[PDB]
Amino acid sequence: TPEEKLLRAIFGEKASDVKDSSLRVPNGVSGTVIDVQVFTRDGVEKDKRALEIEEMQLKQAKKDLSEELQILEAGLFSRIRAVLVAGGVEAEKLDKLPRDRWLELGLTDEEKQNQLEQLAEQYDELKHEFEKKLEAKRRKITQGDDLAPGVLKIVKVYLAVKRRIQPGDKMAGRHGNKGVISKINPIEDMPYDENGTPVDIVLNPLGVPSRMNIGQILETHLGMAAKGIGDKINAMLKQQQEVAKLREFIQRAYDLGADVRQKVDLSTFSDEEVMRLAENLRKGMPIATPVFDGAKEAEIKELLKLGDLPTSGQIRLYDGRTGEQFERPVTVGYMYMLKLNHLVDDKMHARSTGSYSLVTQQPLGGKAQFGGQRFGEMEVWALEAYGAAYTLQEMLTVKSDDVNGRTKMYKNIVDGNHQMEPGMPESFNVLLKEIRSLGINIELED
Amino acid sequence: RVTVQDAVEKIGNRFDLVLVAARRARQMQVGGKDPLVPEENDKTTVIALREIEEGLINNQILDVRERQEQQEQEAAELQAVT
Amino acid sequence: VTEFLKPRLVDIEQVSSTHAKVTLEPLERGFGHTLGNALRRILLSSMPGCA
Amino acid sequence: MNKEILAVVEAVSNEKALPREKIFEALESALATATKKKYEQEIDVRVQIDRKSGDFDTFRRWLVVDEVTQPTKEITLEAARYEDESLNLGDYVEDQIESVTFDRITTQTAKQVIVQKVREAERAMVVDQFREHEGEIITGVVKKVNRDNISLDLGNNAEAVILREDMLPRENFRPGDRVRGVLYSVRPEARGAQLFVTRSKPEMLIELFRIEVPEIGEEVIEIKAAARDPGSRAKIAVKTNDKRIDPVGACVGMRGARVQAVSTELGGERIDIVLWDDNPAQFVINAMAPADVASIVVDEDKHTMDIAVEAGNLAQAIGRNGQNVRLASQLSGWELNVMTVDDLQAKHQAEAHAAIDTFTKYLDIDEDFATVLVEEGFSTLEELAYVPMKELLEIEGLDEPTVEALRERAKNALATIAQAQEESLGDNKPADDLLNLEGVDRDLAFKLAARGVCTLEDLAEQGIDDLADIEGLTDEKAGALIMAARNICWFG
Amino acid sequence: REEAVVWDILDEVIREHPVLLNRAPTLHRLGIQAFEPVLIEGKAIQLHPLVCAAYNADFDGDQMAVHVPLTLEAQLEARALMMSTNNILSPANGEPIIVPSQDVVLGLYYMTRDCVNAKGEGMVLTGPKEAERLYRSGLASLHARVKVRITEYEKDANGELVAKTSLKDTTVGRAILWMIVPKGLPYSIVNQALGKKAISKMLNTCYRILGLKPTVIFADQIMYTGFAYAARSGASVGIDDMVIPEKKHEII
Amino acid sequence: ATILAEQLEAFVPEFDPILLRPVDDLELTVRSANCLKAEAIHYIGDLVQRTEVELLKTPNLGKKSLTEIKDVLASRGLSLGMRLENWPPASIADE
DNA sequence: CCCTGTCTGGCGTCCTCTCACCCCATG
DNA sequence: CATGGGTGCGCCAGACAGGG
Ligand SMILES: [Mg+2]
Repeated sequence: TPEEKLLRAIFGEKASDVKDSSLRVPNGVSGTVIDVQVFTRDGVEKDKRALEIEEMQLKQAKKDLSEELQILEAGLFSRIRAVLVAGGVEAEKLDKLPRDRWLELGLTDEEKQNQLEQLAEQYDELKHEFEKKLEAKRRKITQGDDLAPGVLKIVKVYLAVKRRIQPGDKMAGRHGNKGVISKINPIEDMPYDENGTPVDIVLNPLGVPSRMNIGQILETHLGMAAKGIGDKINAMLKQQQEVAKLREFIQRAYDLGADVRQKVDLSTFSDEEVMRLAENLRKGMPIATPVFDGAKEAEIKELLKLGDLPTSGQIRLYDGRTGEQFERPVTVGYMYMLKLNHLVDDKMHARSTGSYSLVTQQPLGGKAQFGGQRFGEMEVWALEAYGAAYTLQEMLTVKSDDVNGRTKMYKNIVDGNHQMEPGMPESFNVLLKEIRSLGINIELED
Repeated sequence: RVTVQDAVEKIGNRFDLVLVAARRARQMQVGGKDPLVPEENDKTTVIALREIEEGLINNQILDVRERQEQQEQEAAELQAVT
Repeated sequence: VTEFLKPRLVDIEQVSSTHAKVTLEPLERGFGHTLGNALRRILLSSMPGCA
Repeated sequence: MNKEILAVVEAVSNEKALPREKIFEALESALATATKKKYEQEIDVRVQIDRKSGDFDTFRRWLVVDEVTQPTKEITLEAARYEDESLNLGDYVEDQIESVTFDRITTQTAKQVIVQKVREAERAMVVDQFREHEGEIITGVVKKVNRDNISLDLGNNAEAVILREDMLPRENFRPGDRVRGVLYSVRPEARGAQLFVTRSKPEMLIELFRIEVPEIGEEVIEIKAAARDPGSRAKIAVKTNDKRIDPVGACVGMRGARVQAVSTELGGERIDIVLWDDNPAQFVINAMAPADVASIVVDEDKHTMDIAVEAGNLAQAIGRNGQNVRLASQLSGWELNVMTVDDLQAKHQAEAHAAIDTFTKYLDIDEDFATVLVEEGFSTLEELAYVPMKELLEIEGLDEPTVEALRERAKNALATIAQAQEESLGDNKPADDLLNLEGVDRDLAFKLAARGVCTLEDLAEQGIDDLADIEGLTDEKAGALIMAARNICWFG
Repeated sequence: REEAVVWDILDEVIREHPVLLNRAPTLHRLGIQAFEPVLIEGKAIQLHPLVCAAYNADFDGDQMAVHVPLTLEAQLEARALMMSTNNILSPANGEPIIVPSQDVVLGLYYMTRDCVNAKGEGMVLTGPKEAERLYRSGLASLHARVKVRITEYEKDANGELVAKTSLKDTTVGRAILWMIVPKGLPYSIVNQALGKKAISKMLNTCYRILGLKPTVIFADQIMYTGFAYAARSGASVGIDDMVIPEKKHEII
Repeated sequence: ATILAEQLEAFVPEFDPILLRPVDDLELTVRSANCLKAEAIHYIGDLVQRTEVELLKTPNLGKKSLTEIKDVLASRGLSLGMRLENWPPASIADE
């Protein structure tokens, strides 16, 4: 423009033609930048931050190899002190002199002076090895890297998102009980029992008799038995009880069965490990159940009898909303549930108007490419199966392919006039050019 | 609005319902005509089907009103000329 | 910290006769159930009368 | 780049006939405003464009003021003079600032300010050159028709408006139609239409006649007055100083061709053309055309004229809905009463009888002598009280003693009537006597006098109960006023 | 930027504008159905449960696509042909496709049943309203056989609904479920135990008699009362529920 | 609601300190504060009595530091050249 | 020519979400 | 620098030989 060409006069530079524009990045994810790598093809000028990373890694590798030498030298001097306990020991004269000369003290030709000579060989090897390895590590940090044809420098940045949980993630147990988590309730609405504790997750019972995975209910009852033993340990430890009662109860919880393989006894743990073993058992007692030689029903019942839980595994549960009891007492316990990485803020996607493909003027495919969902062939059949005719016409002429049709559509939508000017799919013209590029003469009559 | 059952009870084809209601909604939205039933800030589609349910609009009345309000425009033009 | 969304009866759509429908908004993400349950249990029995 | 600034200044100066200086001042203000928008803080900014190179320097301006209200844009005179001793109140202190790159953003701002400067220079000078058009019949194209106004395009980015009251009642314009109208007002408003055009006002008629009648454009014939009922009927009064020219015949033209051209432009409005006379009665006779006037009686004191017509002409003299009499009254400036010859005689007989009754009642004269006074032209007690003694002495049978006695009686009658009305309401008698009690406003004194409480004694004789119905008088205020009246009348 | 004023704009455009939900393996025409959106704090499409039996959609990780009818004829085709209230019968036959699937038939089968003794055995009740009042206050049980007085409307004339009121020997749960049945159906549609075939022919007889709009609103009230009393039922599954036959070892 | 609420009623003159403040509390630039201390201006009440023309005579006080002082005084509702009768109060004359 | 064996062609569910890698070779 | 050449599918079906 007159003023854009006048730039040279009023301000300076030259003329405003090349589009000044800084490569800015897109959205959808938060994070915290934890690690930045900068690789430089050799010959290119390192900028100030690449020299900052070079000084940083030089400093880290310098400190690390110096600590290798210091720590292994500390172990070597501890070996020298361990050898010189006998055979010409100096109890006071050992720490009067500097520590690097612990060899010329009074001691004859024995295995000990031979061992001090071997440790001197090791020490001088560590000295010259530290010299040559620090030189090689400065070479590895300082050098460039072979890279792609025609690239100056590569910057890699590591974002660290923390994804919590939300309605839409997929959780599942270990038996095939899948499920999209559907509502994240408050604490108060949960069914609680006549102790006070709310249950965390409410599954659905109807998945059990059809999908025949009856193992999850035995896993639930045995998990409640394990947590009953853990609650009794927490009760016997929170009251600051001496180690005798803890030894009694842990021994009763570890015998408990038929002819089994475990057969432990706590009489060889010596009153300090038992407190730390109970510090590790207070959040529950882990139970092994091998695959086809597992815990039968009567053993689960006898372990639910050791805790003061009900025998059938079912506690009566109150309601959170009404505050009145559920009839016919329900099954609670602990199930070990897994979060799967089919999350919901990796599948969710939406597109009004994005980019368009090049050879056939249709939208791109995928999520990383900001794309639209494939209105496939069977959906075209399902709209022929109704009487929906205008919905299919805009579903494959206006919304998808015809470029003048969709710019007329976008103007008509932002002006309030819901109306389509149909036109022709441009990919049908591509079909005409591909059939016509053979010896075939396809046309459009009239 | 939930069901469109009586709008098919008064126009038996269920495909002519879509044409009559689309013609009516295009007259109400861009052409700037008043709705013949008092709305509740409904969109023009539901107001079209709501006029169909009252019975005061179908294809016969729409052709009657387009012929009369085209003859009115040409009559105004002819009385302005002569 | 003691400031909640104080609610109100936005309308009393009394449907026909001897029948009302009283809607109350807005309450907290959990107070609709406690006021519905409190008023439901009290009206059911506590409320006196003659028969 | 450099030479391009000069080429742009020369092109714009030549095309818009605008001072180069005014374009640069505006570009400097535009660039200063564009610079201010790039900073997050409200700064003051001066831009200076070099008139030879087109190079420009941008400052942080500091308006030198006596008292600083805005430290971000203002500096004290003492602080400004520390940097440059030559600075005065109202000057700017600068600060080396990076000039905004001339991107298409600044370019668009510069274009907008140039366009605005051209509206206040090129278009302003065009309106000044068209001083005739600002007053004469401008021609526009209808751009937009709204319910309450019509927007006209005059060309050169000039828009005019015709208001609904400024249109003829039967006109229907469409976008693209050509419309003529008088530019009756130019308003320098910061928003809205600046040019107001009328087709309904009388000026539209005058200027159409100026264009259609060469003798009016040459100042040989003058239009003295115009009265108009827009789109229905108008009257124009014409005069000439040249005795060889018939002014009515000139405005009508050959077979009415000129008046019919004006009528056709006004949607078939009927135009009567009348001869202006310097005698008001003769001018009103001409204005009443096409009705024949039998007699006129002029009341100069009321600025009214009674017009007698034959009973057959009464309906024509009044016209449809009084249109003829109203247009004649607006054209003459007189209030015109149209009646029959018989009704005028009956009115004069009733007025003469009322004057005789008034004189007999107030002057203590016989009916014969009162009749002589009315026959000599006396109708009011004021005329008899104030007229020169010579005119009363010209009446046969009046001597100087009788004229003096008649004047004294007329003055005493006028004084008695004044006192009667002043006691009936609160003009003077109750506005002094009844209003003596402290607190009595003139309105309350007239409310009291309407109950027959005319004096301060009459108020002293009242009870609170006798005054309780007077709007705005509380029992406490009534009691206070009665006690104040009693204190003056009975204890003064 | 997503300022504070565009969410009111969004609740203006979503209103009365249907969308086409679509399961990814669409086999028949009931796999594209048009809904009206209700906005969700979240990132997951909430889909009404009865409609799931049309899509063959469980909730084990399924995904669906939404499509927007842009033009005005397409909004009217989504409301008048492809709306989910309009697809209540499968086009392959005459069977209803909005049949209540799994939780709701358990809630009904636990509700309308009986046991030979409960709270309020054989007491007499003046209506279904105080049947629900006796269930809620804690004076009777959900399945306790009881004479009630119900008023069933049989439409035996030509389009006129005739009221007949009588005392049915029934349960408490059958009266509570009678509070939801529309007018024209007889009481014997709820007098039985209501498995899945019986609730399917309940909705089918409602569609054949009372038409479309009572069948849509009654399908919703069926689903709501099934979910609510299945929640009140507490119908778990245990290890003791699978009763081993005592005669099994001798047979082997 | 009345029943449930009745079942819960057993549960439920150197102007002012601004003037009396030291000039250092005005968050002035280290230059402006040191220029004011060199002229024995210790309190905000001393600063407010000085005219703009007097402050410009102070050694090393520039036009920029004067604008800073005005902007800071204006942020506290104070202006240069206010006359305080009875300043400094006898409570300050002994430091 | 009327039946029989062989030889080649045509075809086999729909949506999605990542990843990895796209012609040597050389006088 | 620019160019230059495996050996796990199974049924249907009709056209091409191949006897018959
Ligand atoms: Mg699935």
